[PDB]
Amino acid sequence: RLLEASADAN
Amino acid sequence: RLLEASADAN
Amino acid sequence: VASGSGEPREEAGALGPAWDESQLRSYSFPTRPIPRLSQSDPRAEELIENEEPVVLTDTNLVYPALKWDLEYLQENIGNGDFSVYSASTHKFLYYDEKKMANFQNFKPRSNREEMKFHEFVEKLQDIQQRGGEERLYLQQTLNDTVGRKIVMDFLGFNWNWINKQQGKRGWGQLTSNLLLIGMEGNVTPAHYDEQQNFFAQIKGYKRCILFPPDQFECLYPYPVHHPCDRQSQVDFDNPDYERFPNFQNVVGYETVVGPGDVLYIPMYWWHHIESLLNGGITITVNFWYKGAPTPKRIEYPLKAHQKVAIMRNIEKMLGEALGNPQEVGPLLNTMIKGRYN
Amino acid sequence: VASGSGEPREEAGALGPAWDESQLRSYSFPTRPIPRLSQSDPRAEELIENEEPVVLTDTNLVYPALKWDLEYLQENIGNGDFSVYSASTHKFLYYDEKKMANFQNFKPRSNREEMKFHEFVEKLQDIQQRGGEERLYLQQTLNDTVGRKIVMDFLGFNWNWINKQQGKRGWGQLTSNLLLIGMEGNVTPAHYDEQQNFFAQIKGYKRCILFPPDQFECLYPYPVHHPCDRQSQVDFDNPDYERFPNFQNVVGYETVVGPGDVLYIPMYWWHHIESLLNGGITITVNFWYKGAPTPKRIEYPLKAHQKVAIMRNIEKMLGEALGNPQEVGPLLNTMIKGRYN
Ligand SMILES: O=C(O)CCC(=O)C(=O)O
Ligand SMILES: O=C(O)CCC(=O)C(=O)O
Ligand SMILES: [Fe+2]
Ligand SMILES: [Fe+2]
Repeated sequence: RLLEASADAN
Repeated sequence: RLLEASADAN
Repeated sequence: VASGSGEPREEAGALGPAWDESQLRSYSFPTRPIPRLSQSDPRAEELIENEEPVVLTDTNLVYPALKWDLEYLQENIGNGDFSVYSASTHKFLYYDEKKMANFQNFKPRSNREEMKFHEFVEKLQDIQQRGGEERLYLQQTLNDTVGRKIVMDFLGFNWNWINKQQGKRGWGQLTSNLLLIGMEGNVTPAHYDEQQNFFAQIKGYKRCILFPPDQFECLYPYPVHHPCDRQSQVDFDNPDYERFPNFQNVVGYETVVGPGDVLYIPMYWWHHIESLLNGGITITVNFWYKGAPTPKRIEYPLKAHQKVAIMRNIEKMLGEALGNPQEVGPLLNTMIKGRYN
Repeated sequence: VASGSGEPREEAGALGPAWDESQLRSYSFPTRPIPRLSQSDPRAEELIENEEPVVLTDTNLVYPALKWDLEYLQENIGNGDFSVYSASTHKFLYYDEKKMANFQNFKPRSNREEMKFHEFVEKLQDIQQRGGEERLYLQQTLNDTVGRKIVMDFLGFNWNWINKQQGKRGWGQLTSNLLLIGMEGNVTPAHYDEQQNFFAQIKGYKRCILFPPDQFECLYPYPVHHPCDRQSQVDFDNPDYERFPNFQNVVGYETVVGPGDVLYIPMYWWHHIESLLNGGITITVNFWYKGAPTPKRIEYPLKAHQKVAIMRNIEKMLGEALGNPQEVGPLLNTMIKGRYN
């Protein structure tokens, strides 16, 4: 929930 | 959501 | 315009002033007076709607109980058990026992106990004569176990008026009525409640000091998972300005209520309540209503009480997510140190 | 045991050391070496599984590209547009343009631009001779627009190995392959990515300094809504210990990668990457994979990267709830001042 990650990179 | 209140009293 | 409760009201029949300054405790902050109005006055309805405090002098809310005193209560209040807090200081800091697990280094300053009304009245008379310093405060929700005389008084309350108030403000349901009987000088330290409250004074006088939701920064509530959740950490009698700097910017709204007065304490408003010194015992019955629901559409920016709702929620969520409320602080700090402060 | 990348490797055929200390920039922190292992070595598989960095020397991951150089690329890479960052300093701080709205006082230190490969190679040759100080870094996801020669090299990558890696770690899908070509001395300041990365060096050498997720407190990332979200606020060349005290406790894992090496950069691990000074241009192709999904059952206490996931989420939520990311800090502070710090 709050543990969920996204997926961003440079 | 985060705006939701509960209902506590002394 | 920071007088306080203003000039002590004069009792009808030239019975002298109801109380005098010397009965009020001394504090480091200024305060302005809460308005005293007739419930038929539009200004009062405007204050209730905009969620601001107001003392209503003629609601007849608890007309039938004005005759209540210990003797009469001992007589018809019933056989049930009454919660009674005891303390060696005038300050009755409230603590949620369910939360006492999360904090073991917490030592209660007042211990609760059950007893029959007659027993409370007795422990009370006992101290009174033996010249004791122990303090007592009976705080008990009114329920089925009460006598018929008491139930008749109860039915006699001005339900027509309050019910219309609940209707007008879209409030939720009346959750309870707390009967509070305390010794003069007793103090209930500043805290806020998550419900709308019509505070009905019955016997004795109580000085009420309220702070709006937007003074959250100056009052420093305990962490949500601490037993004193919602209570202010600042000792009003000896404020620690090093730990609580902004308490030097606090400003309260004050008033003294008496038999017949009804103080509207809006949801989230901080309130510090004290029974006048040498004013004898006090009696009050409050009416707690769940507040209205969150509007369909949120308007920006947010009101102070909404930001308070959010902070409590963030604290609650972090507590569950981390699997331990003791970790909330370290996480919060890690999150802001060198990033937001 | 805080040497760094260790003793400079010796090239086959007595071709001398690949590079020397004097090509490495100087920093205030100690570092220990990242292990260099054979992909057939169990210790390497143990590191990938436990999510720790490891340099694999013989994967043959991008065997076909080892022959790549500007000339060859200009030739067959295609006609597409290539993103190319320019800067007057060696530091290429990455900034999310979508987030440039939220912060107007932010002045980019490097500006992106599109161009054809031949144009990049040209602007590059142009500076090189005219003795310029301007810096360039081409960073472009590999797509359809590439030449068939390049597509053939691409198909030649060791998919059998990497695909099995993705399978073994339960990782998600390969999201992209970033082609990076930069001038010697160029620096990509410390930051972390939300994906698993197999970093394949092709031409030139790159010194890679990694910090584990648990050093979040010493690296001070920018606020989530800031353009430099995920980048460290600390200038490694002139660290401000007053604002960032804990940067004095930072310890990195370091290594120097060359043609043929593949550096596993685990998701959330900070990494600072630099092309050796006077090492000539560098070429690398990375492989970004979405990480595995959150386990069915959470085990406590939480791992460092999970706490980082939570902090980012709290910051994102507060940003939407308050209707403005600029309010996040004041709320966060109000929430902790005199309550959790
Ligand atoms: O009257 C008191 O002493 C406490 C009352 C109170 O906290 C309330 O009614 O919300
Ligand atoms: O090699 C570089 O300069 C940057 C690489 C990077 O940040 C990455 O692959 O995650
Ligand atoms: Fe209260
Ligand atoms: Fe990266």
